Amino acid sequence: SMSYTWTGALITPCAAEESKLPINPLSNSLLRHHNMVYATTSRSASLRQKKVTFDRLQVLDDHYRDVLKEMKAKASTVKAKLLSIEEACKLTPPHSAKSKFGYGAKDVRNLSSRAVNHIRSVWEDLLEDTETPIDTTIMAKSEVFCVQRKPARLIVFPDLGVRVCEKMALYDVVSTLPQAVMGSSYGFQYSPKQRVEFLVNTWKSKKCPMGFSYDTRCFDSTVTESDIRVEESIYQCCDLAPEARQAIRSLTERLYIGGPLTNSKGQNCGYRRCRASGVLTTSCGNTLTCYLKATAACRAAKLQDCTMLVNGDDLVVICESAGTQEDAAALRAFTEAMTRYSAPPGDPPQPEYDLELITSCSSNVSVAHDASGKRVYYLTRDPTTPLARAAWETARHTPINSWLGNIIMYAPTLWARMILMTHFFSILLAQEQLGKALDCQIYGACYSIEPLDLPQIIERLHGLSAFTLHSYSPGEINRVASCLRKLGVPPLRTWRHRARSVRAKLLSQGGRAAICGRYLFNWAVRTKLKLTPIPAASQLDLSGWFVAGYSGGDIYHSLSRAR
Ligand SMILES: *c1nc2ccccc2cc1Cn1c(C(=O)O)c(-c2ccc[nH]c2=O)c2cc(C)c(F)cc21
Repeated sequence: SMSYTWTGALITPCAAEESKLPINPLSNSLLRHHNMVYATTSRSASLRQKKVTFDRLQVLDDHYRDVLKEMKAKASTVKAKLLSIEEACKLTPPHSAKSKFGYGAKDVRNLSSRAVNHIRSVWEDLLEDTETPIDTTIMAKSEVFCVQRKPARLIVFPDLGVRVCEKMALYDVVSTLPQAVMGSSYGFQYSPKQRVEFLVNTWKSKKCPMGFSYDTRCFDSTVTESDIRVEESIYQCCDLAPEARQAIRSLTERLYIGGPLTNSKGQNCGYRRCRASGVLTTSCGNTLTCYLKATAACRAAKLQDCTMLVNGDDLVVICESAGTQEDAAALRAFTEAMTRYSAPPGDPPQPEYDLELITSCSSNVSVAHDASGKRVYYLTRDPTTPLARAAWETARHTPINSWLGNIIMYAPTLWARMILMTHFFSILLAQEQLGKALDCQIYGACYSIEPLDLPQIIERLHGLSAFTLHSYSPGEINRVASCLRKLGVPPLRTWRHRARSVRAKLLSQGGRAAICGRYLFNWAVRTKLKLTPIPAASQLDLSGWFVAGYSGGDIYHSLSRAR
């Protein structure tokens, strides 16, 4: 069937859309080539619509059926809880899209009578009605990139009342089932340090390793009705409350498999028969579907001793090499099997014999040295998109601060330490906002974090070595330097000067600011301060940070205030 059908009504914006980076002194201090930075808008939605619309042909075989039964046997060990309306309300982000039914995210969080009554009515409707398609809104996503343009991605999501119901029926399932089924292959259970440990150990565990990333083109569009019912068959193996079983059955047929698309103006836009990006099951469903297809395709291809690592549609496989020619042929056999399963490739996969050459989750393993000179592996990435987005977030107030999430996840990197920490600490200190909580996203869930808490967060995530790395790889330094020239970012010497300046000011303030000066900016001085374990690090409640993925799932993981 066709992934989408369209009526001809346009994908519309709900307000004026900004496509150009503003010319602003604070953003200009970070990046001078402002014309290279853009944001996608509804103006390119028709180009995306063409790319995402196609017929799917899917053929399943014994390897697919065998792997599915293995997955269901593991899912059969799970007992999932139904969340109360109150618990599900608390998981709603404060800025989540308002309902069309007279209330918004703040009313949900406050347990307002109108919000709670409506959510209850939506829940009862899921229990009683197993067929009526649930409405969804289709919007063009606003995302920032550097030139060389990408058309906007399309986001599809149901009303706020339905989103709260999805949490009640499935939040516990999507949080616990993926690890029970996929074990060590489930990417979202790892912090960045644990992910690099798993990749390095897996690589080294092979006699003669070969690895590859597999890029599925327009993955959400390749997900078929059959895939979404297979995914439901795995969820149905859980022990579930009867109302949760019915809600999952009703959501599967009424929402997850497909449904009508409405634009921001209320016009009938078309019909979806593939994965919606903005529902609670997208991350878990994509991961399960990708894992299932790839595990079966590994068997079809006769790849030896595979270890996969999956996060949504992002897949990396590390295996035992059978020789150069044999590996090349086996990878072609894998791609053919994936294509039969409706997971055709974007970039054709290539065998890699060096762990550092593999990009998975847009990141690569690199090496630096700690204060003792010992090798430390860590994950890095090309900093172009992080810097372009940091420039946009400096010029405009954005709902999510990607710069803050990038400092958290990429804290050991040369670019996050020299550029991102320096830039934002300089601005926030001048604005007396170092202690002001900001929203960021980790594995798709929203968190409210004070920048002054970064040292203990980084210590917990990455270890104290994240504050002592030096002697970065020539390849990594070259990639950063080239990026700075391309974007017009001041050279590293300028960043060191700015860092020494903000470090002095932070130390002068005492308290949490002085801890930031000591740990975050020790790289900027010769006269190193002593770095000891931070008392706050061991008390941090990081429960729920690296458990599961929630991209598009409308999840907020920070604490709810008592009433
Ligand atoms: C990686 N790749 C993905 C592809 C498709 C769907 C999901 C998915 C998830 C990842 C995991 N991952 C994320 C992320 O956004 O979930 C991040 C990340 C970066 C910056 C801010 N917040 C984040 O969560 C990752 C960082 C690193 C170093 C990873 F190895 C994996 C990450």
